[PDB]
Amino acid sequence: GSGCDDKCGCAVPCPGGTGCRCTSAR
Ligand SMILES: [Zn+2]
Ligand SMILES: [Zn+2]
Repeated sequence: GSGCDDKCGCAVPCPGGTGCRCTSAR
């Protein structure tokens, strides 16, 4: 959880949908 940082391949805040590499969608 705990939102995200760029270290995780996500902007701050996380994009949400828009290319977010944190969920089963590949
Ligand atoms: Zn992330
Ligand atoms: Zn993310």
